[PDB]
Amino acid sequence: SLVEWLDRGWEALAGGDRPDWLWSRRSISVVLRHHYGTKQRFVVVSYENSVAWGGRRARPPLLSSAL
Amino acid sequence: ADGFETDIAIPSGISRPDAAALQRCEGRVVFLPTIRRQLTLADVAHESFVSGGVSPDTLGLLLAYRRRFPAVITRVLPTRIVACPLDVGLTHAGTVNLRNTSPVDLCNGDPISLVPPVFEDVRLDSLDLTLRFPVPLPSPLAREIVARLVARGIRDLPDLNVLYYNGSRLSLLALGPVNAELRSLVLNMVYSITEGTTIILTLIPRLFALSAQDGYVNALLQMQSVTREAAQLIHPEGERRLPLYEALVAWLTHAGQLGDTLALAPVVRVCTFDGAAVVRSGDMAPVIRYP
Amino acid sequence: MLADGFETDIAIPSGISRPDAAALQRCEGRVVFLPTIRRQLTLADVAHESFVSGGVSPDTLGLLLAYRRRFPAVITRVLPTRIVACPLDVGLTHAGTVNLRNTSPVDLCNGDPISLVPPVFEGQATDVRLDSLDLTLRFPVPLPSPLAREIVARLVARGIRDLNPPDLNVLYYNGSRLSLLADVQQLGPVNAELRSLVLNMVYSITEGTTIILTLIPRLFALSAQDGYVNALLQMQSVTREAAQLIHPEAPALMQDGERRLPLYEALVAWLTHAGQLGDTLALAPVVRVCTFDGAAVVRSGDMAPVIRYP
Amino acid sequence: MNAHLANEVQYDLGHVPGRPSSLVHVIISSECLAAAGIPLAALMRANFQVEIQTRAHATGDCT
Repeated sequence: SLVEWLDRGWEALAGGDRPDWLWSRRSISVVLRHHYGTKQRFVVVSYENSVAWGGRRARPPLLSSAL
Repeated sequence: ADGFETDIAIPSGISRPDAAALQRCEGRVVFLPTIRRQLTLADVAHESFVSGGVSPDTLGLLLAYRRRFPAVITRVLPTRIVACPLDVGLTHAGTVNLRNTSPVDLCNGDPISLVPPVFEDVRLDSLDLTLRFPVPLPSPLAREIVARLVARGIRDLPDLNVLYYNGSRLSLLALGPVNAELRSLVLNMVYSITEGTTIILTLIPRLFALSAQDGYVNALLQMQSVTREAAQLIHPEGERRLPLYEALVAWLTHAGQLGDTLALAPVVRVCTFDGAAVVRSGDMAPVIRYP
Repeated sequence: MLADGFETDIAIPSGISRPDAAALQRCEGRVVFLPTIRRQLTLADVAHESFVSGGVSPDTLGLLLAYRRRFPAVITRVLPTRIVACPLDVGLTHAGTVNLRNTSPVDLCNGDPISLVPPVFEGQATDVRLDSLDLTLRFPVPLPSPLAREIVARLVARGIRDLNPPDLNVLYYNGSRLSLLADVQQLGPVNAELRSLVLNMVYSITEGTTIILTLIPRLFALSAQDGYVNALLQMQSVTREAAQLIHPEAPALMQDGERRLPLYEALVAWLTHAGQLGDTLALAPVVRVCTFDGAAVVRSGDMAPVIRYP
Repeated sequence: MNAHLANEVQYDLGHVPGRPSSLVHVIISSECLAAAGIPLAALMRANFQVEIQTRAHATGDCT
């Protein structure tokens, strides 16, 4: 995959790696929401490989907006 | 002069075959209770290591050699055995010849630790005692060869016999009584590691249950980091209580007991000068201790 | 080590009340932490006032990390103008022997390695004060090496109770009953001790360890037959009650199991992290005891010959 | 970033309150921070401790 070709380009130019560079390469879900208090916007994020809101590995138990 | 020499007196009554074996054992490692000028040979023999009742096993010989003091025999008079201790007498002289009982060859610049004769015998008839000489094999092999023999004992409840050092074969199997002589070391391994791998698994209740290869690294790195966020990354916070914190201390002492046993510190380094670098079996090797 | 050795000199300030001069002559053999291996220092550098951290007085458990950052040295002879000491990490003397006076409740045996502990025990808390120079001197207690690994294990396990809103005070050695004085522990250095644990805790777990975990039903069956196996569990271990409930079994089959030895790789990684950890919390046992005129017991309050331990 | 990921470690180890509860990541905008509360130059003066609770519906039982 070209993702592995990306990873050598980051490792060579930075001289190292953190997970901050790991999550930016896979994908990201960046969603506008708006605040009930002071009308301003804010962003809800679910990473790809994460355990949180929408996550590639960890969705037991997934939650519904049915109520 | 100012060189220190222990003098071991032989009790009289030696038969002519018995002195010939003691004539032959010139460069070997010999332990002794305390550094002293004059001393009997009864404290040298293998019979002096007993606790009962019980001839000591491989575990006790590792424990004894910390408290016993290593010495290398010099020239052997018919009157007395003159030996110099390694830890005090060698710091002035600097060079002591040493013959291998090991079948493994020695390169130049190697660190050498001492191993009890578990890898695999002199007994005196007239004086009614036995002699067991430890094996001077190199220290990187010493953490290996001990751990290979432990790995065989776990299989008692692929080939482990392959050990190739500096272009030579070794056969650990070569049998019967070697396995039962080593049985006490095997049980203190498994009891240490399984008590290790329950307390860590109780303090962190989801090490194995955590997701594989990516969340575990993220759990590793924050624990691996230096920053102040330490305790909230660890702890999970009538009926009986698991005595975990007492089981911490009893396991740490047992782990702390085995640290002194299985270090196998480099007592001896060999510096070959005016000769071949490879020192083979049955050859006197010069010894230089740390300055 | 040099041919003559290396001897530091700790100079004494000139303002001396004569009772404090005789107090220094009782410090004939003690252990002194040097920050450097500089040849000339002062008593203010040695004493407890410079031995504090920035703005914060260290506790007993936090004082261990302050030790391993510094250099333990032993006073040889007290002179009227200065104090001559020899470092331990540097090769110690021309001759290889030092005298060490026991400021310790416990007698010593031959060959046993000495690690050193802060003043911890009740009653015998003794700190020399130099009231003309307004100085305080806290001197460490030399102890045998399995005892020091107990005391660190008693202190560190005490601090883990403080993160969780009985009992652990009493030790035993040579039949002596003795407890230890401690009130609080700073939350800073406990995390430094605990992070040093759990990283070394994790690094013992390898693929062969789960194969070793299948032998837990074997030991609890074997402790029925031999009392030597009963000498393991002691009823306070987890593994006795862990074997009563969990019946584990092996995974199968291992990836590339033909080329590799999983039980061998688990042991060597265990010997370098968990069996190493007795060195990682306290400092190293640099010194053992070799009496020359053979005294099997070095009594509490007496000197002893001293030789380095690898 | 690093605080965004170390909090994912908190849910994995179970230190968070509530096992059926799930984790939600939020980027607060600076303009949302101003009109609601504290000034912005104060947080400029690298992780910051924030205490968080959950309040149940219509009955005063909070975490």
